[PDB]
Amino acid sequence: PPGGGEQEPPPPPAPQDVEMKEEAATGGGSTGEADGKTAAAAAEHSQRELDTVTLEDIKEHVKQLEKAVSGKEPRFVLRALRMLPSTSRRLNHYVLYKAVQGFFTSNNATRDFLLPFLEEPMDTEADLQFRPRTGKAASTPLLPEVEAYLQLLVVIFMMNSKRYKEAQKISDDLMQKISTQNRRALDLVAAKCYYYHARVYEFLDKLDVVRSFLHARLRTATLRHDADGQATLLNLLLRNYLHYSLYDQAEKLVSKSVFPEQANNNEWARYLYYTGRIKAIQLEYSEARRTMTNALRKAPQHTAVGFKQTVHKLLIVVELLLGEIPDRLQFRQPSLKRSLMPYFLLTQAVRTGNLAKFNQVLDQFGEKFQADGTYTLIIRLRHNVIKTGVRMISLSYSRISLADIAQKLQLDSPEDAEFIVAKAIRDGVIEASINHEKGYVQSKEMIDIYSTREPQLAFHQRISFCLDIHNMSVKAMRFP
Amino acid sequence: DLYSRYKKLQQELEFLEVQEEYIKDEQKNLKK
Amino acid sequence: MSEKKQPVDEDNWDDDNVEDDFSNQLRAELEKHGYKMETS
Amino acid sequence: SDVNDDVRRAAVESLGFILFRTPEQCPSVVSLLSESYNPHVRYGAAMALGICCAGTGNKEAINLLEPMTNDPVNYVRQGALIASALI
Amino acid sequence: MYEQLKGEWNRKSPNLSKCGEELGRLKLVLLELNFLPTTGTKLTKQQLILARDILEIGAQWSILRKDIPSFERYMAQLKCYYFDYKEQLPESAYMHQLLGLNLLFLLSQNRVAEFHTELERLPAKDIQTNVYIKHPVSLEQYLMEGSYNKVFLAKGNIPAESYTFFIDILLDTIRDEIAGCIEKAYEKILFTEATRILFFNTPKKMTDYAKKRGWVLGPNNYYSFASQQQKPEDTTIPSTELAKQVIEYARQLEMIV
Amino acid sequence: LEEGKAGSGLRQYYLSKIEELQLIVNDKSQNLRRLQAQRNELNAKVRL
Amino acid sequence: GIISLLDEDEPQLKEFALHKLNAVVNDFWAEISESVDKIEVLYEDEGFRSRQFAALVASKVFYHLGAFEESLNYALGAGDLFNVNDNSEYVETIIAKCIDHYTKQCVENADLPEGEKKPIDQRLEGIVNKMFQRCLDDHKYKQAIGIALETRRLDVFEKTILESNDVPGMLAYSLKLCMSLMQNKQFRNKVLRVLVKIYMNLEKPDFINVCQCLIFLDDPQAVSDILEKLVKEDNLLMAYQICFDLYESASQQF
Repeated sequence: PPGGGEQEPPPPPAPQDVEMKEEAATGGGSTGEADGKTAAAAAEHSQRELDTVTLEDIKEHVKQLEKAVSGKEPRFVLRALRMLPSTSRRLNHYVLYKAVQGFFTSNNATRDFLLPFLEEPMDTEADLQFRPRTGKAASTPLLPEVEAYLQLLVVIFMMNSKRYKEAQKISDDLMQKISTQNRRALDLVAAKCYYYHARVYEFLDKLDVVRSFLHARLRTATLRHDADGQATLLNLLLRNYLHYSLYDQAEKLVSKSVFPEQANNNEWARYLYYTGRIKAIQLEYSEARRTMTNALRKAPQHTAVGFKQTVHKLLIVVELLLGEIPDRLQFRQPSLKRSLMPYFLLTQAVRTGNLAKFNQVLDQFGEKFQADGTYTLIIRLRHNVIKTGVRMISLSYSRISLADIAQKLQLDSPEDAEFIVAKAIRDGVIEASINHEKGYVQSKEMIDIYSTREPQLAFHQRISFCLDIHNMSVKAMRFP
Repeated sequence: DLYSRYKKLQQELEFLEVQEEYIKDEQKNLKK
Repeated sequence: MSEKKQPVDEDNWDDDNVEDDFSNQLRAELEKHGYKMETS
Repeated sequence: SDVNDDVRRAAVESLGFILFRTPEQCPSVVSLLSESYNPHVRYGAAMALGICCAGTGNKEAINLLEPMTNDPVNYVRQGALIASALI
Repeated sequence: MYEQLKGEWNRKSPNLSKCGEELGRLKLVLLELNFLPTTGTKLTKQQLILARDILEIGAQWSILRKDIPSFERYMAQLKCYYFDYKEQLPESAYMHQLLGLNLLFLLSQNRVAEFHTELERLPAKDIQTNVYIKHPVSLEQYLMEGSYNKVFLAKGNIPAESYTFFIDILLDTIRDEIAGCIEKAYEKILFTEATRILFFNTPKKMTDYAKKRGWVLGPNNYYSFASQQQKPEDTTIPSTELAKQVIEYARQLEMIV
Repeated sequence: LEEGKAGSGLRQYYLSKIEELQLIVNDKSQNLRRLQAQRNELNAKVRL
Repeated sequence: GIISLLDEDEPQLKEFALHKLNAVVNDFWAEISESVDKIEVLYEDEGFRSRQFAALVASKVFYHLGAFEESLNYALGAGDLFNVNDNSEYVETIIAKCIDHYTKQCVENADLPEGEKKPIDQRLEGIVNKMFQRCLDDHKYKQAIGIALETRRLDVFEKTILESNDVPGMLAYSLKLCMSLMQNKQFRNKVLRVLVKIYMNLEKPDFINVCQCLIFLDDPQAVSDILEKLVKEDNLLMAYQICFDLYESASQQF
């Protein structure tokens, strides 16, 4: 009380007011945009949703006593908002419920009274007119309730708040959907609630009911219109299958599902990581590494997000598999710098033909290699080491004997030296030929590029692609 | 009022598909 | 902006190249020059 | 497409004879043709706006014809004054 | 109802009336109740014990009778039974033998894409123990390294049975690739090259390549047919398609008009 | 239900159909206003 | 699972497969695409009597893939199991494609009255009039009158306006729809000549709209017949009115 009690009056009063005016003016701005000019493509629905991800999760984490988050439910318990005097009667109440809470105390939450703070706010003459207002005011208690992590009759209060909000979501898409279109708001609320519906299960069990409900919501979607609804519901259906053992259900999912080319640079980073993980495991490597690259160079405007740490983590693993030497010292950035020691030590022994060190690196860091999720190297790196040595010789030399390469690769068998290079040419490691007479392994023809149409094939991929950059940039720029 | 609006949304669609056509056509001849 | 993941957190001019440290075998060039000459 | 100025007038003057039943399209198509480069297409757009909307207080056609009477070319001012008198 | 649980299985199975009686046994279990909800209630888990046991013996009968489309069929019935939402029904000892039969059959089909996408449901059952799963992933490791000799020295090394129908398809899927790797621009080699590239000291196997394919043994010399064609001269096929590629540029340097 | 069970039987045929007639007009309005102002750029060049 | 069962040839096992097909088809997605290929080739030889469930789940998977014609060819081929359903998110989309397939057929067949018409299934029109009875019983007849003009069918149009719902109002809502908006003139007279049917045999002489419609048509001799009847019944009140409207509206040669 002498030390921290003086710092108790300054935190409530001004952030209680300035946050409430922002969400009410935007909530009033969402109202006028819902009432007229529903073309809200560049409107404040996005930036307010960009606020609700960032600010409300890093500013407040508890229910904010002296009536800041706990006081919004007795503030919003008495709302009708139907007729123009009835709204102005409620507009009289908006000033009065803030003035009493701003002066004095009104109604306190003691972490148990969530049932009077969720039914009577849904009740007491509420309507269907202000649907994002009812959508946000039901989703705003979802953040501090999970973030408290107290676990004393809290899961069923989460479970009731989900099933209520999911019942409110069905009543919007089916009943009176004329010019409301809250899908830009209701998608991320569906994403954030399922994260909590998974993690709270993941404290205790699995999740199967969350996905059978997710197949139904995707079934009743996908027929109307695809505007980031089908995009975000796809990855939630795909992240769980990648979380468990099965890959076949994800494989048939990624097979036939066309895309709306509209996900606002937030799902494109995520999805191109998942399908790059899928094409890695069914051994389609060249298409995998380029779309693993495409997600990484998409949005580098993140500070230790973990995702940029993870898509970078798999990208150096797969470029070892193609023998395409992922950058031997460029991947120490100030962002990660610590998730490279199990991998800079890995690519060291992969580069040389050493195995006793490579077995030492693998056995020492095997606990790390299982935890992160890339323990699919155990079968795929013994192939890489034995093909790295024959690739280095075929790149350096031009005409080597089979006895000379068999002693160079510490193999001690000049009878399967023909077998290694036969598998090298069959797998496409190097283009060469073996003369089965006395051990002639010759290289290719004299390299001529500029005289056999090869600059045309590279340039034709460039012309048609960069005019497509132009045609996409023309059909985005003009607005009223 | 569920059928009278439905034809009006077509006529606003069909006029606008014409109104996007000739302005797009005019821009060729205006370059000449 | 979380993406539902986890974070864990010359020599210093932000330089290197592909090898730069790969060779360490005897790496002094007084011996490697000298051993080569005496084997002749 | 055509290059004679007379046929370009009689093309754009024919908008009023075909769209007089719906006055909600004649300001939508004249307003971008009444700012052309030659006076003839600006002229025939002005008379089409008057003969489309006969006796309705539009305030949009009157908005469109307000710079039409303020033009240096003499006869395109003439067609603005007649179309203002018709509306 | 409890009809021929363990008949002639421990010693021999020469009869085919067992197969139709098992088929009538496969009728009655599915006529009892469906395995589709599968929530709880250990009573209906008792008939899930019996239904998975009568198909594992049906899988052992199917591999014994030289039947390829059934061995994938009864395994798909079992693998869909291992796919349970609420997985229960404690550990049967025939499970680790059964996945080794499936994974080696999948390695024998020349399915390298399906081989690795199956290997996720076993957390630590690949390295520490479980030689039934360790033997194919050691074998697949041998095919990727390039040691044909290590493949066939381990061919006479099986935990339980002889793996007879699995190694013979494995013998089939290698030699045609070896025949596919030697049928090249090569003209002639002596018998000692087929002693090294191919195998044993004059069996009926070299007759099989002589009766099916060429490789005619004459005066101690084989003769593999070989030729090559020649085509740098055709500027004409990059004449038509390049003219298409140049116009579709100039088609698209305009036309958003 | 005289209106409740029938909201997804006969009225849903119209309300789920007008949305395509609503969004395409809303989408091509972005496209129509593109072509007009591009025409207003080149027409301002030729007159001057 | 079900793929293993459909590789055998007992109809008692076919019944237990289709029972699992239509149950979890929302979960079991295009993994079943190999099995449906075995459904389609075995659809040509029906053999057993459970081809309705086979045609049902064939539409269920082709909708999830996105095939719309083959979803409708097997919606019609299904039969009684397809017709009995009316409460699903699935059943409402495929009848919406069916009316769309029907109304683009009749407008196509409206251009050729002289022979060469396309053959019309009875099962597609089995759900057209079934939905019309749903439109009658719902008591919202604006829904009923909207499809009745988009179907290019006249006696279902006559049946709605003859019904005692809102006899002047719904009829005047129908005339305001046809007088204001119309593009094709081929059925314009056909809608016009069936309007003047209902004014004749309704209850009462109201000979102002028939003379209004016959000005819109070309009936010189049919106006002169009913004007003689107005004088014959000693009715010169509205006859004096209607000749001025005939003078004011129509100008010459009529």
